Amino acid sequence: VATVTKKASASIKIYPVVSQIVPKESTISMNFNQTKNLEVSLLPADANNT
Amino acid sequence: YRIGSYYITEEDINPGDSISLGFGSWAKVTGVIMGTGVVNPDGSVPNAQRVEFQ
Repeated sequence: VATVTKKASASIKIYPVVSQIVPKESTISMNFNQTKNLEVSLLPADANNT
Repeated sequence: YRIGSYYITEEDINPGDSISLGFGSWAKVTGVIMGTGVVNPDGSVPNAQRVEFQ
């Protein structure tokens, strides 16, 4: 019998397979002036890892 | 009618980000009078209605 037992932990993060696929982009139209320097913002789906 | 000096669309992130933004020509006139009527005040026939082109 096992009189001495020791254990270990592993927080295995499980990112989604469809994560960096069709990222949410609210800036579908980015019309601006010829000399405009507007930034662009986008976020990945589920915002996980990649 | 909304008036602003910033060249940013109403739906843009920099603007309020709501509603559709459309270009407006001329100044808004309160419904009741249209301006030039009579040299000595008698008053002409004004125009009314919204969106109506006259």
